[PDB]
Amino acid sequence: MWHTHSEREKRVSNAVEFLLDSRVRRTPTSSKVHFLKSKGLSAEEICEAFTKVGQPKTLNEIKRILS
Ligand SMILES: O=C(O)c1cccc2ccsc12
Repeated sequence: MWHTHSEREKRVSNAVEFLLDSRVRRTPTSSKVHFLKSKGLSAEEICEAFTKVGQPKTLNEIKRILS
């Protein structure tokens, strides 16, 4: 029993709040991407979150930060 979809959108929703934090917004992209990876988001979920806050990032640029 996985509940794959619910845990995915919980991670993204928490990520959106994080990325909207007024202090977090003024930190570099690499710092935010590493933070979200440490909370269990995949690169694809990190990409979804950046689009949802209106600062879209490419999948490759996220993967390149994390590789
Ligand atoms: O899913 C990730 O977080 C991820 C991160 C970095 C590289 C690659 C390549 C395939 S997935 C992935």
